[PDB]
Amino acid sequence: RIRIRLKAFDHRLIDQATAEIVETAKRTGAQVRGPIPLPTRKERFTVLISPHVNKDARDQYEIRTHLRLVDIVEPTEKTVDALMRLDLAAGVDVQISL
Amino acid sequence: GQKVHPNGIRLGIVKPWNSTWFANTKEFADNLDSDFKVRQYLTKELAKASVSRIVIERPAKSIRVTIHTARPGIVIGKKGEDVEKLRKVVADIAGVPAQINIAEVRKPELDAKLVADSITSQLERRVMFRRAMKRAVQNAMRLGAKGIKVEVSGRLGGAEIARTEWYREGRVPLHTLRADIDYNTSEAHTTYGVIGVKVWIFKGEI
Amino acid sequence: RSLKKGPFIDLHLLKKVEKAVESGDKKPLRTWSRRSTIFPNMIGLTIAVHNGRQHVPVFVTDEMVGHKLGEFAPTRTYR
Amino acid sequence: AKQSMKAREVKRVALADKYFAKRAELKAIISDVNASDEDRWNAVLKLQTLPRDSSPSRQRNRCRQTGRPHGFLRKFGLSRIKVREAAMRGEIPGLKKASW
RNA sequence: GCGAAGAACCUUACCUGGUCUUGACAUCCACGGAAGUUUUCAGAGAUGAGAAUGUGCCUUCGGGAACCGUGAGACAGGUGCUGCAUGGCUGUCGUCAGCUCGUGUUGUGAAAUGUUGGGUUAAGUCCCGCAACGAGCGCAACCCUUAUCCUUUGUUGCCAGCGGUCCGGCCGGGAACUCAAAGGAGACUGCCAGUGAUAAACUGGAGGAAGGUGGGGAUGACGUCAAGUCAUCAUGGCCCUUACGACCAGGGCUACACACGUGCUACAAUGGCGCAUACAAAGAGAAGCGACCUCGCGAGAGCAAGCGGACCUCAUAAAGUGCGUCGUAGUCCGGAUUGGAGUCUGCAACUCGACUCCAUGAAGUCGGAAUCGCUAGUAAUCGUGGAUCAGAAUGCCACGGUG
Repeated sequence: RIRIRLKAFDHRLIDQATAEIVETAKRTGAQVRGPIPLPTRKERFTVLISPHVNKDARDQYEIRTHLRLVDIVEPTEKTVDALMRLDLAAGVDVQISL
Repeated sequence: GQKVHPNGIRLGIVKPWNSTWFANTKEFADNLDSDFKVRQYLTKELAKASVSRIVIERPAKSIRVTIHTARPGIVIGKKGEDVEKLRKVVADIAGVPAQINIAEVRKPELDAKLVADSITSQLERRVMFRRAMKRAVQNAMRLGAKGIKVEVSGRLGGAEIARTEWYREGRVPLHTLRADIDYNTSEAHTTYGVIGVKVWIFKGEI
Repeated sequence: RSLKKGPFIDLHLLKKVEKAVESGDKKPLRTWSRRSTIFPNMIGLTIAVHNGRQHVPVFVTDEMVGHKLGEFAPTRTYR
Repeated sequence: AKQSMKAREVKRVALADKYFAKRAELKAIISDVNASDEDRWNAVLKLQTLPRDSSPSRQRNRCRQTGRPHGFLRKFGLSRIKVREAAMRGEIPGLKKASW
C-alpha cells in the first residue's frame, strides 16, 4: 500500500503544490488532515565569503528544506495521475513510499 | 580610476532589478539576447515620453512591462487606449500575451536620466555650459537631495579642444556601497563634437 | 612482487624482446617505455633505453624477477 | 574562453564515445571476483592497451551561465554569489531570498 | 609552510626529440570526392593511408555546399614582455577619530580663534564653563546574531499529566519537555547607592539566561600609498608568428659536492599494560553511508543488507575509573631500517602514491650564547568529524571532554 511525500525549498510554494494533489480530491474522496508541519532541519551549508581569491574565510549560507506527508494516504488511479502530473512540475520534488 | 560602471555592477545594489527571467542554461544566451530585443522595438514608441527607466519581467507564460514616465498622457494617446501599442510591439517579438503598467516619476527634474536630457538639449542650443550645469544643481538641490555632481565634456563654451569640467553641491557617496546613487551618461552627437554630460545624484542611503 | 600476481608484456615491448636472445642481427633495439616492468622471460638479452636525449644499452641479469626499466638504466649524471 | 580548453573538452567528451564493443569495456567486468587464491590470467588483457584516456576522469559541468569553473556550486550550476542574486529576483526554480 | 585551497601522463612557465603549420578557431577561391563508423599495415604515440560498411542534405541528387582532399592567399594562435599604457578586482593606516558647508570674532597675512581651559571616554566621546553657532559626515545608534522565557506546530520525534497497565511510548492518548522553526519578549547605565562640580563619567548593589559601550560582524567620513593583479579578465603598445603557436612521450622540477633562521617528538611508574567500560558536539549519505556472515595474520575482496536520513549505516570518543601485574630498568621506555610478502586505483605505483603484516632495533638518558604564549569556559591537556576525487595530505576547515 502506497504513501506519497512532497518536498520544497520555500515555506509557501509547498502549499500551492498541495493544492494540486489534496484540493483536487476535495470532492473525490474522504477528508484529509490540515498538513502536519514537520521539522525544517539544520543541515548547515557554507561558501567562500569574497567573490574572488580570498580563501582564509568562509561564510554560512542559510537554507532549509520543507517536508510534507500531506495525510492523503493511499491514492486512486486518478490521484496517481494527479501525482505524476506534479512529478512534471518544476521547483518541487515528489516521492513514493512502498 | 575608481569610477566603475553604475549602470552595470552597482545597479543590482539597494535598487529594484530592471529584469527578472528564468531559462534553461543551454539557451541562456538566446533568452539574454531577447531581453535586449524586447527593449529594442519598445524604446521607439517612448521616443518623446521622458521615461526614467523601464522594467521587463518574464514570468512563465507571461511578460509584464512597467514604464516610469514624467508625462503619463503621451504614452496613453487618444482616448487613453493607445497604451496597447506598448504591448503589441513586444508581444509580436515574445509570441505571448503582454501586460502594461504606467508609473509616475516623482520630481522629474531630480531624476538622473531626465536631468542629463535637460542639459543635453541646452548644449545643443549652444548655451554657456556652466549656466545650464549650475541651474540643474540649484533646481535639483531645492527639490530635495543630499548632494549632486555634474560633469560636462566636449567643446566647453566654444573651446578649440574637447575638455572636461564639473560642479558639485553637498555629499555624493561614490565609494559607499549602500548609497542608492542615480546615474546617467548622455551624448549630443553634433557635426562639431560628441558633447557629453554625466550626472550623479544622492538623496539617501538604502 | 609483480602487478596483480602475474608477469605481463604489452605489444610495444613484446615486439622488441622477442627479436633478441642473446645477441641479435643488428644493434640493441630502442625503447622509451621506462614505466614498463621486466620479468624472467626477458633474461639474457640486451636492449637500448632512452635517457631523455640519447639511448644507453642495458643487459637483463640471470637474477631478474621484477624491476621497472627506468630504475637500472644509467640516466642521472649526479656529480 | 581559450580554444585550448575547448579543444580538450571536445577531446574528453569524444573519448567517452570512441568505443562501443564489449572488449573495449572489459575492465568493468574482468576484475570481478567470486573466489580467492591463485592467479587467473597472466595476460588476458589482449585488446585493452589500445584505448587511451577513455576512462572516466576530470569531468566538469562548470558555472552554466558563464562557462567558468571558478567558485560554482554543484547543487545549483551557478556561482556562490549568483545563488543569492537570482533568488533575490525569484528566477531559481522553487527558491526565494528576501521579501517573501 | 605565501602567489591562483590536492602535482604520475595530467597541471607546467624548463630541456631532448617527435607529430604539424591558413593550424583549432574564422571570413573565403577552385577542383576531385558526401560525411562518419569498422579495421589492417607503419610508429609507443600526436599520425601516414588503404580496404570494407556507405552516398545524407537542398535539388530534377542535371546541379548545389556544407564537409573531406589538394593548392593559392590576406590570416588565425599565445595565463609570452609590461600595472613603467589602462579599466575592473581590491589591498592599507583602521573602527583610526577625524573631515566639511553657511557663518562670527582676530591679524597686513601664512593662518589663528572655536576644536584652548576644568572633569571624562571606546572616541573631538559625553559633560561643566567660556566668543562662538547652526548643519552635515564618520563614531555610537541603524542592520545581522547569540545566552533564556511566552505563544503558535505535535509527526514514525518526546512522554510529564490522564484511563488501561510487568507499569513499557506499550495502547488509548497527551503538548507538559528535549527536538526543528517563525514570531513576541529581554539590556537602556536603565533602576538603586556612593565618589565627583547631587555635571558628565566611573565602581559597587539588585534583576535576569546574561551587561558594565553584552561580545563578534557589516562598513569605506576626509584622506594616505603612483602597494598587489593583463591570472576570469576587457584592451592600447611590445615580443613570438612553419614560432616563444601545439602536441605526443622521455628527463624531470618531491633535484644535490654549499649555508642556515623557523618546525615537531621520545627520554614514564601521583602512572603504564591487559581485561571490563561510562558521558559528546560538529559532520557524511538512495550516481550513497556502507552492515551482517565468509576468507585473509591485514589492506581488501566475496555474498550482498539496513535506512530516508529521530531510528539505519559510518562509529561502544578518549583522557578518566576499577582490578591484577610491573618497579631508573635503555623499561612494556623510544623510533628509522634491510630483506620479504602483499591489498587497491590507474597510459604508471623505480626514483615518487595509498594501505597492511613479520623481524633488524641506530639515535634519544632531556637538550648551547639564548628564547616563546594565554591573564577564564581562556592556557594546557584528551579525544572527534569532513571536503577535494580514477588513486593521493594530523596540510586545510570545524567541534566536544578535563579545565
